[PDB]
Amino acid sequence: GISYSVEADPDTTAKAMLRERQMSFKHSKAIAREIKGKTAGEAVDYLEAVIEGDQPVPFKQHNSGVGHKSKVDGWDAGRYPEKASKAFLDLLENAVGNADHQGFDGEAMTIKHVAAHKVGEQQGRKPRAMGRASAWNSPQVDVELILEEP
Amino acid sequence: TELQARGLTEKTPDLSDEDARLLTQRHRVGKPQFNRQDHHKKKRVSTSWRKPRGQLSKQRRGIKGKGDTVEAGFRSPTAVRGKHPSGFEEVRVHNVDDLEGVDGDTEAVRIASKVGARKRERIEEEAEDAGIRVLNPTYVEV
Amino acid sequence: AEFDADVIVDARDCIMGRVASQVAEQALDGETVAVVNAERAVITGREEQIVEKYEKRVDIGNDNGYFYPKRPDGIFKRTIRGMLPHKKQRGREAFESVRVYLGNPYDEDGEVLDGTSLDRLSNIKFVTLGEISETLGANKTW
Amino acid sequence: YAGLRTPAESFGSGRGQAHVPKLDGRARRVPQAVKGRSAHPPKTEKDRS
RNA sequence: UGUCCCAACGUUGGGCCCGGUGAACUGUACAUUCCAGUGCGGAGUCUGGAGACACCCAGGGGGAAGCGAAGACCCUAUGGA
RNA sequence: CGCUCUAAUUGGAUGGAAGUAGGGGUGAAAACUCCUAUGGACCGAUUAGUGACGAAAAUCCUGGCCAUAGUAGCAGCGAUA
RNA sequence: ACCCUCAGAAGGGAGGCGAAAUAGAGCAUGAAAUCAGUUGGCGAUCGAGCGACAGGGCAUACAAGGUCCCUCGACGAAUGACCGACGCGCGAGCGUCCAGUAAGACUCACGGGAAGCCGAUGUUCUGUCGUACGUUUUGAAAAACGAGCCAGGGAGUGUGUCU
Ligand SMILES: [Cl-]
Ligand SMILES: [Cl-]
Ligand SMILES: [Cl-]
Ligand SMILES: [Cl-]
Ligand SMILES: [Cl-]
Ligand SMILES: [Cl-]
Ligand SMILES: [Cl-]
Ligand SMILES: [Mg+2]
Ligand SMILES: [Mg+2]
Ligand SMILES: [Mg+2]
Ligand SMILES: [Mg+2]
Ligand SMILES: [Mg+2]
Ligand SMILES: [Mg+2]
Ligand SMILES: [Mg+2]
Ligand SMILES: [Mg+2]
Ligand SMILES: [Mg+2]
Ligand SMILES: [Mg+2]
Ligand SMILES: [Mg+2]
Ligand SMILES: [Mg+2]
Ligand SMILES: [Mg+2]
Ligand SMILES: [Mg+2]
Ligand SMILES: [Mg+2]
Ligand SMILES: [Mg+2]
Ligand code: NA
Ligand code: NA
Ligand code: NA
Ligand code: NA
Ligand code: NA
Ligand code: NA
Ligand code: NA
Ligand code: NA
Ligand code: NA
Ligand code: NA
Ligand code: NA
Ligand code: NA
Ligand code: NA
Ligand code: NA
Ligand code: NA
Ligand code: NA
Repeated sequence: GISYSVEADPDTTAKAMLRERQMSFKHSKAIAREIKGKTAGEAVDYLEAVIEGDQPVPFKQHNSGVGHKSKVDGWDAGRYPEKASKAFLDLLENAVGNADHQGFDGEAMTIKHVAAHKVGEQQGRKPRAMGRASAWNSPQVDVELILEEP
Repeated sequence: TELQARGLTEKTPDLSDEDARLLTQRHRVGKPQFNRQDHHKKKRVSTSWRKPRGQLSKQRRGIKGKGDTVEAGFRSPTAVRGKHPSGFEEVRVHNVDDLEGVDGDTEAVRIASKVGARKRERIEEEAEDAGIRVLNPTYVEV
Repeated sequence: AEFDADVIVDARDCIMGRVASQVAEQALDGETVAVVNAERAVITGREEQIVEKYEKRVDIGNDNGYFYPKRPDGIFKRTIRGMLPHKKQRGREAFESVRVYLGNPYDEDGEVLDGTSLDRLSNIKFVTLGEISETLGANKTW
Repeated sequence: YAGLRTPAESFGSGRGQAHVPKLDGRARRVPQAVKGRSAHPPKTEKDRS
């Protein structure tokens, strides 16, 4: 798995990670990209709206065939990745909790750094026509999050 | 409180007029990179030189713009070939005994990278006392 | 609107190509040029064949397109563009520092370039850009 | 016999594959094949005196 | 008698948008092209021009002498059956 | 010029070897060498030998990996639940 | 180990051991292809063998390179004048003299200047040249054949005889 790729001052910082999550790595890059710079609390509200379907996540890189969304500003394609979003909510719940156990005001902290990394694939095989089988795998994702005092 | 290199770091060699002229020429003229053809088009093809052999190779045929082909005509002046840019002739050194016979006016010494700090210290102090410059000196805080 | 032209050229009764060739040369030298009275510029030859050529250019085209100007305005400017490497940075810079005008929006009267004037008293086979545009279907806005 | 203990055969043309002896869909025997024979190996018969 | 004149409207499953799952084919490189020319005589890439702000969605498949298969035709081999 | 191991002669290394990454110098070049970080135990030079000794290619072999793509399929069957 | 978190013997946070956890369990080292984030350069008006050689922008901790810029002056190969004087030509222009002079690449010396400053490196812009590589072929950029990319593997060897 990963290690934190950015330095973090322990006195004004809180950390968290997800390990080998079986979820879309592409949905993860998009989500991380969108919530960085946000407040922990803002991020939580944002992802809940995504899960609810009232807020789209801009898909700027993995957008082939993706329909346009009116709420996406400065871009067109977007979706509502609920699974990856739920995993991020778990990530934030942890971070904010770690933050609190350290004396900070979790929710109010800024997401200084957030990033997903594909750590592997749970390999699978799908039988096909003509007596042949082909790959049918699941991405495994690690993700780091660093909260920092305003 | 600051880093200082050991030895005669500033020392320069004394060269005949003709040698300094040829050293200056080499530095002015230079040479082409002489990297293998198309090394930049394929990652699996490294920079290390290989004679282009293709019957149709544009470089092998000498087409302008496809890079120079290695030839003896590109050789550096005999009198200066191999000299450190400073004009000194290098002498690879592994220990204190290697310093024996070395002309500090004409040669500078390069301590092999494998030599440890304990032996480098001895080599560096006696080289300086022999008037020999050490191209790769230790930097101590003084 | 407002064009700090370092040179204001009068095309009235002048050979379009000979003017264009000079305006090109000058714009590539850094000069900002304005061609005045384009509609009154002229080209030698048999009106019938001349017009056929320009008419052919209008009809040429396809989805990719071949936008050929009909007004004496653009005809002249396109003529100049053909004497400039308009796709290179330098070429486009020069071309963009040249503007052609119908009539004269300036106070000063432009100058007449050497060897570009046509003597109407010793020439009968020639045509006016304005006439060409009228034949092409342009809207005589002059 | 290192590398030769196999009945691997080449399929020949037809499947967009190089003509290399294969067995159980795995290449074998030929020198460019992993697990294949050594083309010109050291030999006992050589007079080293 | 919708085979046709000559096509229309409708029904169900898709298609389209959303959650989840999640391959393959294919890939020398570069690549926004078009008209002509040239070239081993069938060029996105050479030459001259023309056109060309970037990204994305849906479509029917004009081109990549598209992908798929070391041509079955034909000849050649001091080949095979 | 470079690679393996042998021999003689002779050196380096826990005061940090090999390897790797980035960087400096030399050689027309094969390639040599130094610095910094990583690494944490081995490594050379000269001479005479040795050879399962040098790859961009073989629809080459094996493994890994990107685009393809969040795309095709997860509808079609007289059993539509 | 303990504590916080969690649906939780998961995972995460904090913490503990050890020279080292970036030695934490398929765990020595940890290349390339390649992915995430991020830095430098370019960037939504513009053209494609991706470069070589020249030359500019912008970027750069140290180390292992230390040079480079401008005045002037010295030297100065080939080449080599303007102006002016005189003489020709219808004319463009030429001849003689000034003069093989002034000039003239490199190199050096005095004085002055630079430390992102010179080299070098990354990227980008401009100029010149440029339709991969290997093979087949009289002729390959080829609408002839091969390869998605990278790493590792992958082809004159032995005995006998003869020369
Ligand atoms: Cl993925
Ligand atoms: Cl030589
Ligand atoms: Cl058109
Ligand atoms: Cl141009
Ligand atoms: Cl006339
Ligand atoms: Cl010189
Ligand atoms: Cl041979
Ligand atoms: Mg779609
Ligand atoms: Mg079956
Ligand atoms: Mg390369
Ligand atoms: Mg084997
Ligand atoms: Mg073109
Ligand atoms: Mg065939
Ligand atoms: Mg037959
Ligand atoms: Mg037969
Ligand atoms: Mg010896
Ligand atoms: Mg080859
Ligand atoms: Mg493979
Ligand atoms: Mg598709
Ligand atoms: Mg029913
Ligand atoms: Mg390890
Ligand atoms: Mg032929
Ligand atoms: Mg290899
Ligand atoms: Na995209
Ligand atoms: Na939008
Ligand atoms: Na919007
Ligand atoms: Na004319
Ligand atoms: Na037209
Ligand atoms: Na066997
Ligand atoms: Na033997
Ligand atoms: Na019907
Ligand atoms: Na098509
Ligand atoms: Na293949
Ligand atoms: Na540069
Ligand atoms: Na061939
Ligand atoms: Na070729
Ligand atoms: Na062709
Ligand atoms: Na593939
Ligand atoms: Na071999």
